[PDB]
Amino acid sequence: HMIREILKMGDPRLLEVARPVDRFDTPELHEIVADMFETMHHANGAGLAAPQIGIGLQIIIFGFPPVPETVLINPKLEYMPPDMEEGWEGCLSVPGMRGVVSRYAKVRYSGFDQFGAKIDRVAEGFHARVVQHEYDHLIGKLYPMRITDFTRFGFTEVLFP
Ligand SMILES: CCCCC[C@H](CC(=O)NO)C(=O)N[C@H](C(=O)N1CCC[C@H]1CO)C(C)C
Ligand SMILES: [Fe+2]
Repeated sequence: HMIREILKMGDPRLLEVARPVDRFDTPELHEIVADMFETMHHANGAGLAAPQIGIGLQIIIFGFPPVPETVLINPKLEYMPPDMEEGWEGCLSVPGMRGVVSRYAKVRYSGFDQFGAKIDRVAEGFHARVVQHEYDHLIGKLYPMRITDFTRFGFTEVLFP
């Protein structure tokens, strides 16, 4: 549909807590989802959250072990301790950088698609990492807030030439 501007870290809209979607299968919600996919694809992103395009709603999309192409609305996550994994992340809202972030190796997630149909899955590894990363956007968190080792945070061009 249309490519929307991705907000950058420092924008206070990225720090807010997103509100739930109350009505499903509306033209307005279908446009949002279409806008998010075009904006995501345009950036070669593996996920996107509505607050990143300035829409303060609990909507995430992802899909790039194939990660299934998914619209997840009003997500509920369950973290599965104690197995954590470190890995490199970047964010379309933190352009130019990468940092190592510890994530749960496995999570459960549920919610609804844009039609209101239920979604309910257990995810592992990169799939689970993407879901955690996008969920964080809905609660005001960007991945530098999760970093504990800032010697492993820097510019992509320097870390991975
Ligand atoms: C990895 C967990 C985060 C996934 C989502 C982000 C996109 C984003 O900002 N979503 O909110 C992404 O695709 N990031 C990519 C990313 O971090 N990648 C791409 C695959 C490997 C990894 C970098 O090591 C690039 C495009 C910056
Ligand atoms: Fe992000």
